[PDB]
Amino acid sequence: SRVCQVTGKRPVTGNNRSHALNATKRRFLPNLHSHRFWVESEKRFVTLRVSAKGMRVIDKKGIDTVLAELRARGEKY
Amino acid sequence: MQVILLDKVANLGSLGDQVNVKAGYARNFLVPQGKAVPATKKNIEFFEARRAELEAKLAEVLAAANARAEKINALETVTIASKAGDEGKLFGSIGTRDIADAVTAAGVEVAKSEVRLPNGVLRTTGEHEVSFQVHSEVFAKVIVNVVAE
Amino acid sequence: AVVKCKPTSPGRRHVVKVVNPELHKGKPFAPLLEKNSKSGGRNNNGRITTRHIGGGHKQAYRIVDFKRNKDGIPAVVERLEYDPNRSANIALVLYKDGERRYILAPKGLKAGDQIQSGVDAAIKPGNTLPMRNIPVGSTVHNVEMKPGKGGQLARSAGTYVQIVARDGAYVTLRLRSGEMRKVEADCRATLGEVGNAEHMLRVLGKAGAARWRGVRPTVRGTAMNPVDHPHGGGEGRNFGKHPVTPWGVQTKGKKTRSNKRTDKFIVRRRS
Amino acid sequence: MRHYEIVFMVHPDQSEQVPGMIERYTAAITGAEGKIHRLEDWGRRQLAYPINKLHKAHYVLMNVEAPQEVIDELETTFRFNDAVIRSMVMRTKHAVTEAS
RNA sequence: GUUUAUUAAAAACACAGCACUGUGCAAACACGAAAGUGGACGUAUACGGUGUGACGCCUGCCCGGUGCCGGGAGGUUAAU
Ligand SMILES: [Mg+2]
Ligand SMILES: [Mg+2]
Ligand SMILES: [Mg+2]
Ligand SMILES: [Mg+2]
Ligand SMILES: [Mg+2]
Ligand SMILES: [Mg+2]
Ligand SMILES: [Mg+2]
Ligand SMILES: [Mg+2]
Ligand SMILES: [Mg+2]
Ligand SMILES: [Mg+2]
Ligand SMILES: [Mg+2]
Ligand SMILES: [Mg+2]
Ligand SMILES: [Mg+2]
Ligand SMILES: [Mg+2]
Ligand SMILES: [Mg+2]
Ligand SMILES: [Mg+2]
Ligand SMILES: [Mg+2]
Ligand SMILES: [Mg+2]
Ligand SMILES: [Mg+2]
Ligand SMILES: [Mg+2]
Ligand SMILES: [Mg+2]
Ligand SMILES: [Mg+2]
Ligand SMILES: [Mg+2]
Ligand SMILES: [Mg+2]
Ligand SMILES: [Mg+2]
Ligand SMILES: [Mg+2]
Ligand SMILES: [Mg+2]
Ligand SMILES: [Mg+2]
Ligand SMILES: [Mg+2]
Ligand SMILES: [Mg+2]
Ligand SMILES: [Mg+2]
Ligand SMILES: [Mg+2]
Ligand SMILES: [Mg+2]
Ligand SMILES: [Mg+2]
Ligand SMILES: [Mg+2]
Ligand SMILES: [Mg+2]
Ligand SMILES: [Mg+2]
Ligand SMILES: [Mg+2]
Ligand SMILES: [Mg+2]
Ligand SMILES: [Mg+2]
Ligand SMILES: [Mg+2]
Ligand SMILES: [Mg+2]
Ligand SMILES: [Mg+2]
Ligand SMILES: [Mg+2]
Ligand SMILES: [Mg+2]
Repeated sequence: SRVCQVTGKRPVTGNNRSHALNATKRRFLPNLHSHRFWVESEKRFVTLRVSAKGMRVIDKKGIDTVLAELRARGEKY
Repeated sequence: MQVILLDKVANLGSLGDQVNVKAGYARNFLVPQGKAVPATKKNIEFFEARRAELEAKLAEVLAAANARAEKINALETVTIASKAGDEGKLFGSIGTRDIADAVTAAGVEVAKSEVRLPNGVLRTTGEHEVSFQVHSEVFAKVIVNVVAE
Repeated sequence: AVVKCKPTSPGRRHVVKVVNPELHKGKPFAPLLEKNSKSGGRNNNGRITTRHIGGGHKQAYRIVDFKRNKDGIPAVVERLEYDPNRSANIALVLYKDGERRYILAPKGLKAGDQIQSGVDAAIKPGNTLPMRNIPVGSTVHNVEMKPGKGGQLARSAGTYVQIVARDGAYVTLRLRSGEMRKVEADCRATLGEVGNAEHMLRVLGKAGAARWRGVRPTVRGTAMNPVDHPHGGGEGRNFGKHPVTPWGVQTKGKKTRSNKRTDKFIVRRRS
Repeated sequence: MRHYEIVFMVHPDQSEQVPGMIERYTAAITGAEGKIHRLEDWGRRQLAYPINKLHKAHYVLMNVEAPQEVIDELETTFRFNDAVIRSMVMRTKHAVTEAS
């Protein structure tokens, strides 16, 4: 499913308002990508499906710090 | 990004400088190869005392060891006596594997990824100058010779 | 030969048979045969994706060798056979070592002729080679687009690619469409022209000739009602709208090429 | 059986291979009965006009007796070979000597 | 040959053949939020769409309008 591994950004719903305010149901998908992250701890690459904003969190924190939080919830990578 | 640099970067960097770089260059190139590290408070402290004084020079003498690795084979020539066609036009193109194996079997113990080829895959029979990437600055000059059997 | 059928019954009248007197009269080599169950134009979801296909004669798949992996091993052509699954005919090649494989039969080929394949080999019809080894301005077929793959381009009866030019790693090919496509030089190409060139001159003759070939009737949009097709309705043969598919997209002059990643390989589009 | 007169021209950089190329084309014909009547390597001679965008081709005149099987087999080896820039093959009217 | 099971069997539909057109293969196209399937274990003498409708003799003039195709300077032009 279109879910970021890191943040948990799922696809939310909403309206697609026209100039005459015709509310047609749509949905906002998150900016997901299957990226490979080098983990310096175990000397390897780890493939994670993450949102573009997730990558910024992985750059803010440590990939190890994020993989610590990922394992706490009970997920795979 | 800040990014503290461990290795000597080609253009912008020069060992332990906190020069601004684009995140892609950090996470795709500088980090995974082990060339630089992100600089966020505690890393700067690891680089300040421990790495810069000791491990920078240990990383430097490894470049001298890499320069020594070129000096393992003093001959700097390899005579490939592979099978050939009717006067020139070789049977198969000499890839990096054959050169790497031929050099490793009796010369420098270098991996295949460092072995570059300036003049393509070498199909013409004759003398060919080949250069390896033992170090970023210092390049080798091995005189490969493809002979028709 | 291309033999016209005599008009003893209407439906026979117009029939033109491509009577090849060589094609083996008997059962094929079983080890390379396998089942090929018909889909009838439906998919995973069980829905007609591609229309106008369904029925026809039951037909087994012959495992044809497009890759030509046997390097430096001569091979005698044992007998030419009729492939029901393909336009071109096939040749039961018997390799010197022991193996037998089916290949597409080139034009100049008979039972007893020898074929070699691999890197060196000879420049002769049927012999597979890398395009780097093949001369410039030479007729080829069973051409790969990617090195080590099977064989994509020019497999249909009478079809052939011509090698126009080459600059090192790339080779410029002129395909039967007219398209000048650039491919990799390491790719292989079986020399010469694909046989059964008379295939094109057959004319079926009757409706049922299409039906036992696994084709169904194509109903014209204009005949249908407006609910079914964009062409529709009108009390007595009306039209008055621009030609379109069943799903609204304009046929009859409309560029549907939109790959964009392969566009670099195309030197010049067909004309 | 039939007398011939092959005159082929070779690319400048592959003029080193011509001593070799002569040894192969001699070996093909001399093995099959008919002898080579004259050997005359003209050498790197200037061209009147540029063939294949270059000057100075390496000419080689054979002049040889052979059967039709071998001479046509030799004719095919010129076309499937990038070294040889053009060639022609004349008819009989007996063997010859000298002239350039 | 098919068709309105249950008021229409026909001149309607189909049809072999004909043409224009799209499609270079991870094909166009179709089903499908997607994965993935058919197309096709096919590869332009193939495949999809549109029209016409065996065979014989043919198929004329118009590109102003509506579409499509190509050009790519100039004008106008969204987010930023
Ligand atoms: Mg959310
Ligand atoms: Mg939610
Ligand atoms: Mg909107
Ligand atoms: Mg509402
Ligand atoms: Mg993956
Ligand atoms: Mg940026
Ligand atoms: Mg039988
Ligand atoms: Mg299937
Ligand atoms: Mg199923
Ligand atoms: Mg169809
Ligand atoms: Mg035709
Ligand atoms: Mg036809
Ligand atoms: Mg039709
Ligand atoms: Mg109706
Ligand atoms: Mg509707
Ligand atoms: Mg429908
Ligand atoms: Mg409609
Ligand atoms: Mg009506
Ligand atoms: Mg009317
Ligand atoms: Mg009208
Ligand atoms: Mg419209
Ligand atoms: Mg429409
Ligand atoms: Mg046109
Ligand atoms: Mg019925
Ligand atoms: Mg009925
Ligand atoms: Mg009724
Ligand atoms: Mg009723
Ligand atoms: Mg009735
Ligand atoms: Mg006709
Ligand atoms: Mg047609
Ligand atoms: Mg869709
Ligand atoms: Mg299939
Ligand atoms: Mg009609
Ligand atoms: Mg009529
Ligand atoms: Mg009519
Ligand atoms: Mg006529
Ligand atoms: Mg008209
Ligand atoms: Mg007029
Ligand atoms: Mg106009
Ligand atoms: Mg336009
Ligand atoms: Mg221009
Ligand atoms: Mg402009
Ligand atoms: Mg402008
Ligand atoms: Mg403007
Ligand atoms: Mg403006």
